Amino acid sequence: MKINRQQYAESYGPTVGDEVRLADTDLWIEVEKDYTTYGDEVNFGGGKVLREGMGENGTYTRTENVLDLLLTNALILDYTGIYKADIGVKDGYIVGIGKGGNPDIMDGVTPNMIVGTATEVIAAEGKIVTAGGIDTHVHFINPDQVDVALANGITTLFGGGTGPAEGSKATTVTPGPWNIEKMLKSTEGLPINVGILGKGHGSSIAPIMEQIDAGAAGLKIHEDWGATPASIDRSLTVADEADVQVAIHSDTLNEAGFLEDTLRAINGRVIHSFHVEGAGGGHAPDIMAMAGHPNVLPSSTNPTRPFTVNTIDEHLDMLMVCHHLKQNIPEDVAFADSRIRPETIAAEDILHDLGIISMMSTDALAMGRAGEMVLRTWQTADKMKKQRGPLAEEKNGSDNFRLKRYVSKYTINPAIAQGIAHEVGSIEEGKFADLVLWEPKFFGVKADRVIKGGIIAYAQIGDPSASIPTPQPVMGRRMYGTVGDLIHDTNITFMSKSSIQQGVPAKLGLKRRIGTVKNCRNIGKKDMKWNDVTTDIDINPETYEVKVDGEVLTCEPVKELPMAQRYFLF
Amino acid sequence: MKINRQQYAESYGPTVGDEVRLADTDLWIEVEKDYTTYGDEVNFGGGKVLREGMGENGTYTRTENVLDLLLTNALILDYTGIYKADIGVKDGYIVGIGKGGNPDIMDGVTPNMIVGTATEVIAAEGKIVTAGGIDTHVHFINPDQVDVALANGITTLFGGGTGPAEGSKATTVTPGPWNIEKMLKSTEGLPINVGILGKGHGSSIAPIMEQIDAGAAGLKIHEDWGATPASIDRSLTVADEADVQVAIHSDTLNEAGFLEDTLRAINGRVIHSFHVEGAGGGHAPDIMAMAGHPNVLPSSTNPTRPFTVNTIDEHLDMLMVCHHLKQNIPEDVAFADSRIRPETIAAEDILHDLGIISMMSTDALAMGRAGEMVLRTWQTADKMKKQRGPLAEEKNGSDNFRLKRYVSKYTINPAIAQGIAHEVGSIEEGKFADLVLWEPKFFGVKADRVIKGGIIAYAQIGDPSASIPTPQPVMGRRMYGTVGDLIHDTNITFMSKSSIQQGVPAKLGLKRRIGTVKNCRNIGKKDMKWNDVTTDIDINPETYEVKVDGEVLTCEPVKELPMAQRYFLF
Amino acid sequence: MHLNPAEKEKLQIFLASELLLRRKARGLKLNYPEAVAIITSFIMEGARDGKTVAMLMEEGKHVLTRDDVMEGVPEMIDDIQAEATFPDGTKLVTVHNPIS
Amino acid sequence: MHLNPAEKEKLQIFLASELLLRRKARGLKLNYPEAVAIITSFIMEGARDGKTVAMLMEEGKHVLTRDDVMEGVPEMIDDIQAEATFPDGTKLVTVHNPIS
Amino acid sequence: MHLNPAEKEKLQIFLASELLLRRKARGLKLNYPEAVAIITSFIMEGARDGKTVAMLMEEGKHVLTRDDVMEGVPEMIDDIQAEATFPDGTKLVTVHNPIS
Amino acid sequence: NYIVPGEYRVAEGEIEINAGREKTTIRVSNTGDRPIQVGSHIHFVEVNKELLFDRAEGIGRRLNIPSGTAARFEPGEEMEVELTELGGNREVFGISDLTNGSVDNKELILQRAKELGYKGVE
Ligand code: NI
Ligand code: NI
Ligand code: NI
Ligand code: NI
Ligand SMILES: [O-]
Ligand SMILES: [O-]
Repeated sequence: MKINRQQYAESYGPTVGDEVRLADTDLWIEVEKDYTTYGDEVNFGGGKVLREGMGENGTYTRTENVLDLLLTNALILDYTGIYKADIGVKDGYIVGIGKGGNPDIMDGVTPNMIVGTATEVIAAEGKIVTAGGIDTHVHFINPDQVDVALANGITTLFGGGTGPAEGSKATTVTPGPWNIEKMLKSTEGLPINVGILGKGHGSSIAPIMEQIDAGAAGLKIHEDWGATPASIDRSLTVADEADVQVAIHSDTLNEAGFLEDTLRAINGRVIHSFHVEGAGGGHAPDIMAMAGHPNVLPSSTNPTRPFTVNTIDEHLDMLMVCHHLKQNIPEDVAFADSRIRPETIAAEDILHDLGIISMMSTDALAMGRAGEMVLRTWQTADKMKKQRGPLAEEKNGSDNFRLKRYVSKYTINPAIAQGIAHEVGSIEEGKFADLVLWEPKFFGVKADRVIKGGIIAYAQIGDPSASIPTPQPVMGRRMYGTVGDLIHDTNITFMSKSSIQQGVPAKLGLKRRIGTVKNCRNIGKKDMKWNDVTTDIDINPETYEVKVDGEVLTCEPVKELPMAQRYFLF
Repeated sequence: MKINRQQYAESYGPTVGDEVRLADTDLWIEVEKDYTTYGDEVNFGGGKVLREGMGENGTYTRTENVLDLLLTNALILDYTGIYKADIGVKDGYIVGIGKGGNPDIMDGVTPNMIVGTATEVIAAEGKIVTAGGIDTHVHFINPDQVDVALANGITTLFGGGTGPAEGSKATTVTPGPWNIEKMLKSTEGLPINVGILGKGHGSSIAPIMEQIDAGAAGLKIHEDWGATPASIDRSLTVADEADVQVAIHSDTLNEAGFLEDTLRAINGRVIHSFHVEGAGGGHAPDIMAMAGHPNVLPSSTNPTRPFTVNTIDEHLDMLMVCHHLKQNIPEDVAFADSRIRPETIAAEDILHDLGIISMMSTDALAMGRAGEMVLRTWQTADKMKKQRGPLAEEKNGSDNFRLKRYVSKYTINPAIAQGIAHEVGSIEEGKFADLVLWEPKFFGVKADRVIKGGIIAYAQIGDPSASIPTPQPVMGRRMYGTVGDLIHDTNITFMSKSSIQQGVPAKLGLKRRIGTVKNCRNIGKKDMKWNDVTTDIDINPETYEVKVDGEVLTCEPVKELPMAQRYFLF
Repeated sequence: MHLNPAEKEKLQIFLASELLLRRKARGLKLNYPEAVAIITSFIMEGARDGKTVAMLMEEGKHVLTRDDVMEGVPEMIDDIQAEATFPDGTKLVTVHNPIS
Repeated sequence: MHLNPAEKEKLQIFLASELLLRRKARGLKLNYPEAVAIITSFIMEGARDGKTVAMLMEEGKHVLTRDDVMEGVPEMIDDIQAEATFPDGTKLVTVHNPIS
Repeated sequence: MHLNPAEKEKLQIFLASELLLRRKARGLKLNYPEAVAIITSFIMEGARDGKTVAMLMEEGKHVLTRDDVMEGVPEMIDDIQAEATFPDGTKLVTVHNPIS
Repeated sequence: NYIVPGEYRVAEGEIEINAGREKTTIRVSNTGDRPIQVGSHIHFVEVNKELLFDRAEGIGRRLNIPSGTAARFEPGEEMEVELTELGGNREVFGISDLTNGSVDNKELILQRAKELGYKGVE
């Protein structure tokens, strides 16, 4: 007996060679391989396969190769591949990617993916499953930002802040041991993974280091606290000892130095360059040249992503508002014109497409949108396909290469940069089960279900008073993973090794899973998955024109984006 | 180089001699003194002063005179003065009021107000900063009342109740050891300071005292439980032993005695007379005479504040509704007419202005508005200025004397009355950092940011999905201080000495900061800041006319108030 | 806008009144929550208009009559209470037996 | 509908604008939150209509004039900010000194 | 009013429908959440009117046509589901393929 | 009597900044090809290497401009600025690591500045 492919895909999700459109973009992903055995697909429901003695094993206890959770028939989109598989979760971690069910009667069952008495089932047939997004540029300003992030598939927030204090409203900084302690305690109630950055400023080591020992997961150098050669230097000396990452927002004003001076202070050490294009901050006009260097892990923030017809007008005014600049003061106008540049924003689209900018991030509530990192990643990829064509590396007419390049920007690469990719950032065996299901029609726009540590934390679901969960209003809602003490077991607080060794979690009564930051200082651009290009980026100081390999990088702004007015009520 | 005053005030907030209008009132406050050194003002942002090696010190660790938080350029309005200063906070407490920054390079830096690596910054330039309001007449009826209170700048709720039980709906009482224990546990989740009152009723000591030992912070005598000479007496005997305050709502019915009988039972002991005007309750018609006595700490509740054209109609009917009175039953009509009196409500405005009524409070959800204590204080002061002129004590054309008299009514005086002014009630070094920032245009109407224990707990802030926090909708929202375990460190549960000594917090697993009630029994009217007047208040039993020093106290009701329809959507 | 908690809540009363008014306009006899919403919003809008508490206590008894509502609804509503910002600040209005 | 947090919140701005518009239509001078609501909803609806950020920065200054609002309201509103989904995705509009 | 959780939530559907209807009236092709809101509110108001479940399953397929909505919206909406209080209590209505 | 809620009514007179401190006017040139903007409270000798001026005249000093403001030098732009004296302990640490102690140690500051290529050490 044979099933035609249309009907097969309708029932089980797509299989090898089938393509799926990402939302209303022109991007198509193709199933590269499939772990199933045709005819022995797992599924759950009335008269379906996962029933006792059948696809559910009735013999084994939980410890004996049985899963806590099986996601059936997932289309995985990950730096590791675009492929079809069942995903098995146990003890909050991904333990198997392969083929689930019952070895009694089924062929091809991955040995530790037994569906047993202990196993919950999520049907992922017809869904795209990705890792949870890793946002490494978060200002903790308004707790209401967490659901905004979850709704667009973000599961880890790295950054700083104490709420809507001016230091925090400008900078991803939780300063000093006491503010750090307070925010670690606050984090106990946030249903998302978190890592906190201390103030990467000082001219003596001890004031900086005591933040790491207090429980910070990294540091942020920001021009608003003095992004001087000294503060750069001391922060990196601390980071090298402590094995945490340093993020930088450099001296836009070129007050104590130009880009070359900042690079000299860095002195070849590893650093994460935030909003590397520079509208979000940095040496005017040439900061984006940082992204050519091997010791730089470069991210963009999201409002410049991608270059559109309203981008410049919007940013010029956003900057004037935020800095209380006056239109009739020439120094203010000159500053803004030196910072908001179509030449560098247009090149930023292309540098993403080329794998020269490795990461996306938000800048949530300081100069960026908490719920649009994933959204704008895909809008960028779509615009680049339209303007530059399928990349040369593509096979068939799929956009798989571009899809792996771009999914890496908000999943694995930020995780590697921050020293947390042992726990999060990809769908791989041995990593925490932070998983996002998407209906293809909503892909990158609104997540269906967000799984945190193996329990659903957030979902688009309907009327709680109804007979079934699908009647209106369907809205994003916090789920049982966020309730009671389950919020502790389904989320990770990432901390420095020294704070962990010194017993900070016990001192503060932290009940969340504690994640160790490590392996941050021994990496570089080459370690950025699918986005590992080093090159000399030249930015003309007069014209702001950007060249790579002697070619001007330019593209047009677009009037319309996908993943926009078809979907949003406002 | 010189800066004109208009431009100086725009940049740094006002300085010595400058005046600021309070919201849309006719009240003006004048800066009395300024701790700054002109040219060395602290500020935070791009190219601003608080940067490493500059106004931020790069050398000192947190313990070495460095702050956790600096509020820059605050205009403080407090019983202690109306003046300009930086405010330094550390370990959740106000540790310095003066001039913050870096002694390396700045003149006039208060020695323990160093901005260092550990320091967060709130910009208070152009804001008025007050202590958090202390509401001592709270019925705990509906948890949704807490945000209502925070939004109008209240930070401590003293009172009682178990929710919308009839005892609690009438009286500020959490009765008996078990209800007290339960409500201390509930308090763990309320993002505001709290103290709980037991039932001040009984004819034996032990039933009353066991409430104090269980964790009550005071007692409430209320006519609905029998405000008899015996219950008055036993409650005050308990209070004198326990060092807690007693609040009284006296026998309106004059059933067991007239005012003189209640005073005889009090027998010169200290007591807090609630809603002393009497519309809210008490010996008809002459309860307000309590406010002349030296052992009485007199407060008003808020619906009579100030006397307006709708006040009487509204109250007469409010009373009929609440007591299920019938308009065709003469005893009911006579009772209401004996209790709701324009003569005493009009005099109450004047007694406030004279410093004879020392305190404001709400009567939240029983006969008063949880979010209008601060609001109506200022509306009263404004009406009195309009009707009685600037007070004689004023200098220049400022309203500073009246402003200090009235701010005292809802900050320091209730704190002193309840035995908690060592912790809260004013902006002074050594007190808990409960601070409210106000835009002058919204002063007394809607708080900008409410700081609790040194972390923002509540703020008027906008779209959590936006690039910056100011886009619409700007609404009051709970901030990180209220989330997770940070709610424990940013709030105080006030308790009796005996309950603390007996280990109640450990027995109940209370994690909040524990505040000790003390020094309640050795105070009197003379200890009420700016509101210390004792005098013979005569209330005519036939006409209800009020006289002080042989003069009838009367004023007209007003048709319009400031801080009203310009601001509120409903 | 600086919305406080009550301003946010009270928007929902206006909305429920708008809903009920549309139901009335297409000919339906109104039910208990619809009737309460209409009268409540009327009070709040009256305060905004600058009417007195006494005027609204009177007018609130003439907004809906028994033929506007389902059987039993008049007797279900003993009173309707609303607080709103008058020119002289927040006041409570109680409309007693609004529908005879 | 798949409403996200911002979509839910922003419904309330539209509602507050509808309320304010009804108040204006019956002849009231509008207050601070009413004025902000009307202009904010105007921006958001403009984005939905496909206008540019620059068009809305201009138009937002002509939605209400000082005779439409109470004394002092023009000077209370330094700017009004709103984010909405334009044809080219979410953008921020700031209308500076919307009411002269 | 005694609003329960569902009554509060469902007010927001009516509001979103009112918003969408205004957008349609000024000539816009409607998007996915707008279309869903309009049809959902239609079902709920139909139940209030006393129509049957079967009537609403039929009528819900004629509220919006493809020329009323953006490209792809008809194919995005497989069905719309709503529960409302009919004369005989709460019932579920599912409108299948509401826009062809 | 139009009411602007929260408005100021400032006093008469003007505010003199940095009163009683020595003032010094010096010429400064941006020899680089990118703009340099300099804040009010940076130790002036430690500014960007490519600013050319008599570096000695920046020691122990900062711009005499309102707190929190900045002076801007476009590429190739030369202009005069007015400096005031640092206060407090007159020590500077960090920034460009030219001082790290008392500003009185002019010889050491200039030696370091010269060796690192801060333009204008005479
Ligand atoms: Ni930045
Ligand atoms: Ni940022
Ligand atoms: Ni009382
Ligand atoms: Ni009371
Ligand atoms: O940023
Ligand atoms: O009361």
